[PDB]
Amino acid sequence: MKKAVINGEQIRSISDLHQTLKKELALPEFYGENLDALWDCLTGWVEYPLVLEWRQFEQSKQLTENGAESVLQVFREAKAEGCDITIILS
Amino acid sequence: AQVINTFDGVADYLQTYHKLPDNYITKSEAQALGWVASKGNLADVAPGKSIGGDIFSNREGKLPGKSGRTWREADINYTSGFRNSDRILYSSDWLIYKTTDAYQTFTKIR
Repeated sequence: MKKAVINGEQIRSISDLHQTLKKELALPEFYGENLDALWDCLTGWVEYPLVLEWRQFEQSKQLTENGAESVLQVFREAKAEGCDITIILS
Repeated sequence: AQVINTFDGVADYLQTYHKLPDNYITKSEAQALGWVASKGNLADVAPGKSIGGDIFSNREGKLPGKSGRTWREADINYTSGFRNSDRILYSSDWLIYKTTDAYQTFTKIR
């Protein structure tokens, strides 16, 4: 079982968010750091089952513009697709 | 048939026959035969096969959009082990692109 934690208050840019994901999901060394690479990693790389715990979501939204929301949507679509992903929003 | 998994071979094949070469299987089919992505066992459970054929959602909107246009992607230069950063993107009206940097940038090749 893989567990990924995001401390929302520590996210100061969309770049922080993809770099926090790279580490926590053990993404490829040349992880593309975009939504397209994120989808491709969730459905063709990452280990499952997966629990993503996203703390301080609102705070992480303040300095990513639409980013935070966009990245969460990808996780949600990966879970619609059939991936065993558990999303915890706090 | 012999494996066709190079940009030019796949692009030519896509435009000439309007389908992917026989050595491509979607993520679901690969999973139905035993593929576990983090194990990187695709060549074990599906010898000579590559992941390709799934809908590509153009999440960042870098490829050109159009009423009626959907996209698909396929893995390029893959043989075995964990997946790489090379993909070929082909649309419903047969426009062909590629990426060699995990979807960061794209090049029109057809």
